[PDB]
Amino acid sequence: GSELDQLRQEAEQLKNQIRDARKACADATLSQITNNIDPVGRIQMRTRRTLRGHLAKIYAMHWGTDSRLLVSASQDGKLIIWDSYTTNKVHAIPLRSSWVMTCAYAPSGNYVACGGLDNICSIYNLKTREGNVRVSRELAGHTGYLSCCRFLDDNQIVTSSGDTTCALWDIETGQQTTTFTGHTGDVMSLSLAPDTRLFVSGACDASAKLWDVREGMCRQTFTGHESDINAICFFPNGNAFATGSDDATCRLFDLRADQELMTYSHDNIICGITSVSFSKSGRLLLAGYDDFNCNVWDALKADRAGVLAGHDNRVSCLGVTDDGMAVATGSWDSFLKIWN
Amino acid sequence: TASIAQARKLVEQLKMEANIDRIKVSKAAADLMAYCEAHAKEDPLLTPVPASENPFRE
Amino acid sequence: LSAEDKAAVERSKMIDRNLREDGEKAAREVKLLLLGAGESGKSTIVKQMKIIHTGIVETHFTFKDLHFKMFDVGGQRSERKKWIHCFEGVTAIIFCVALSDYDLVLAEDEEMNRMHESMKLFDSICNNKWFTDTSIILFLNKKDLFEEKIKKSPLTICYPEYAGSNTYEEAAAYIQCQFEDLNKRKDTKEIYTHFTCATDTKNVQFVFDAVTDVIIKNNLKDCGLF
Amino acid sequence: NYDIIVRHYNYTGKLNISADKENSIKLTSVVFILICCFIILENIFVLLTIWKTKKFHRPMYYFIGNLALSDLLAGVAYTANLLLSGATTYKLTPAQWFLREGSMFVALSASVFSLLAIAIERYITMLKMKLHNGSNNFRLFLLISACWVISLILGGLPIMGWNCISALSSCSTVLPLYHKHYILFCTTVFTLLLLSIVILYCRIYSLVRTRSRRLTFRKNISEKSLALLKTVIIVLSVFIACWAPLFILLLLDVGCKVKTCDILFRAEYFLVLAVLNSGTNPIIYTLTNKEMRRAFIRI
Ligand SMILES: Cc1cc(-c2nc3cnc(Oc4cccc(Cl)c4)nc3o2)cc(C)c1OCC(=O)O
Repeated sequence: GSELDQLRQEAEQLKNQIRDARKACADATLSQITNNIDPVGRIQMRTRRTLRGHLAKIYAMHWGTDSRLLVSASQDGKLIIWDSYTTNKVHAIPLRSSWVMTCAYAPSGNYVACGGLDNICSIYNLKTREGNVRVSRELAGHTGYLSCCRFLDDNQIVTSSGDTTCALWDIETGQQTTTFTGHTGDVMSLSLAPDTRLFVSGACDASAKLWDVREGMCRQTFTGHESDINAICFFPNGNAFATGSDDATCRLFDLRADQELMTYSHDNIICGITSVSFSKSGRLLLAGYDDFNCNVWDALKADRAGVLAGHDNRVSCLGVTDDGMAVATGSWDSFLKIWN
Repeated sequence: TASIAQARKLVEQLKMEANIDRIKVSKAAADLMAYCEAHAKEDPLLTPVPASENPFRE
Repeated sequence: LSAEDKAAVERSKMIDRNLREDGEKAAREVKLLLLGAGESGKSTIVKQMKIIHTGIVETHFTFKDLHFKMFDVGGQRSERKKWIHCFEGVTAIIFCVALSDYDLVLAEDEEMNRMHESMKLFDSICNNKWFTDTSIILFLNKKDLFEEKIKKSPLTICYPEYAGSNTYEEAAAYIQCQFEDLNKRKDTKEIYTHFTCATDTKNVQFVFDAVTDVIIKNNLKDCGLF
Repeated sequence: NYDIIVRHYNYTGKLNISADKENSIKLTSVVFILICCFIILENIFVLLTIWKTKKFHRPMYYFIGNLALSDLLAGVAYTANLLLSGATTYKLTPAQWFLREGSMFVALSASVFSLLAIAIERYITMLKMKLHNGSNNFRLFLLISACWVISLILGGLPIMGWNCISALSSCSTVLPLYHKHYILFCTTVFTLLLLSIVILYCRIYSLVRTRSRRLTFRKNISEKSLALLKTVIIVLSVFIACWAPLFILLLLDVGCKVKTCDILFRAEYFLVLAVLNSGTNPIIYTLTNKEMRRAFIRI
């Protein structure tokens, strides 16, 4: 009655004034500000390593904090930990349930985090006296399938599940320390910050929201998309972030002001983004696609500057190493490739 | 009634978010491109790397 | 070739050997997905004296020489579109439909007579882009209740176009042809039909026959002799 | 040298004292070179079609490519032999005369061995059922090498032994300077290969029928067996019905004596019929399969 109609009319005026404030502060575009700078030349990249040994599709990959070791996760039920510079393997951890979609490497190189469609999470330990791998925790309590999970510290982890929620957990306690809710679809990916302390996430309700890690409530919301958000990445500076989608329109947003800056798109692409990663300068914005190749795009000019077509099936995971000397791509054809 | 609580917490979120400050997109992009230009000297991805400094080389 | 490099190569060789050894035993197990509505009797089939071993609840059983593996994906309330591409190499998709629910109103939503939304679900799962060469083996649920109810209840409420008699045979055949007429891919995939029987041996033998027919067809297509 | 060749041809009677001008003026030659050019065309389109698609990489496709390459070599061998047939009773050394026939025999044996290898591989794959179908490269390499080596050895054997250059009584009439024992060995090999192929295909069909009909007794509302039978009868009918004439001609040659049978001077038609059969393999081996014709329609 009066309560409900007053409440949503007040929400209407609040939304209108928020949109007015968003429009007022926008005076130009990144293209206008950077209309005088040399375009990046044609980028040539060649495969240097052809890591093989998986017998199913590849769904995730995460670089270590040393640029020496990788992690994969196939549907065969394996969590091979590769070792670059040699192509040899160092671990062949077998999973319990062969339904995995996430990976995580600890920043100190001690533990590995895994989790898929079985509604639980696992933390395997590497540095042990036995010289093997043993499950130390089996964090459970979610309702939907886990979409992503990235380490926050050596004793703190954060996860996002398909029941419109995220959870900041606590290892060695097995308790959901913090809960984040508000989404209406399902959180498909999230990214951390260079200094942590904040994290952004995206769902299938055509939205992208930022969350603090202490008080536990959404700060702002960034709409604009017309499709699902199944990929996200954070700028190294910490004041902007990219966003993929299933309709091949990469977006670049701003934390300081909720604005639309870039609209990365073309006319010969009708597929969907799968992964997005930045570089130290934040100039070469890599991206994945369903049309069997990865197209690296310049961020400032918002135009194509190279194609990494070397795969057979859809690319599913993509990653830039920490210091930066190569990138890793993994598709459904059971092949990991190292471009440089 | 769950709907009234949903609406009231939604409007509380909206009004508490409305108090955030806003910045000029032009100067934000200026700092963005300044950082991009500054932290690009080595950048072994876009800058060509010598063969002797290429670990991923046989 | 130093000592540590040789040790690393030996470790990699052992890891690869073990992985290849373990990857062959998993290539001889037939995977069968299971689907069905809420009150579609998915609990009784997995309890029907055959299964030995939230989210996925994988079940293992063995018949003759084949080692089957059944995934009961029923605990998920999220969108089926974002995780259905994982099940792409499945050999078959068992489907259960409740025959004794042609008149009861669907829960929490009026109408659809507990069968119309079942036909929409079957249409959505059959005419998919990932399932183009997978059988749609279909089990028809409780029939004793169906035959005792149809003897004294009207059928035209769910299908107001049927002028036939109220006998068991004609009604069952009409339901079978209605469910079998939604297969748009008439040349690639085939749908089998079976009325649920109390005996476990009948159902298990039907599943075995269907999967061995699928294996024969797959081998014929692989050899190029099809 | 030249005297031996002319003496052998005079003894056989094929010299005919050829006094025709250098011009070919033969309609048979032109129609046959157009036919073999068509064969080469079909083979080269098959080779490009199988090469372009990345999906076509299974060992079945490798055997098909082997057969296509063998047919391509056979067509070139036939056209080379035909273009040089005019100056056969003069202007030729025994070495080149033997080389022509050796190349011809290698080209006409490689295709038969490729068909045998394809049948063996199909029987092996169909004998045991697997959920995921694959093959070890060892067996593929072994077969694809052994067929070529045995064909080359069979072709190159006459160049040194069984050359009939000394004996004037054991030389055949269709092909002078050839001992009949080599012809008998070749025809025994051919009939053994035919028997093996027929037995293998019959066993495949019988296994499929027995496994399908008896084991499965589901409800009712067998096309696989009918399609398999149709394919088997088509391939066997083509193969025997268009390799029989050369078999019969070789048997008639080894049976008749010199200056006894006045029919053998017609081998060109039987040879071109055999080459036509070898050429029309891709039609059968791509028309039956749905996917190959779909890809061809796409291309
Ligand atoms: C030039 C020429 C060649 C041939 C000829 N080429 C053959 C190749 N193979 C076989 O037997 C096979 C064939 C295939 C597989 C096996 Cl296992 C044995 N018979 C052949 O006959 C015949 C005549 C009349 C010729 O013309 C006479 C001239 O030179 O003037």
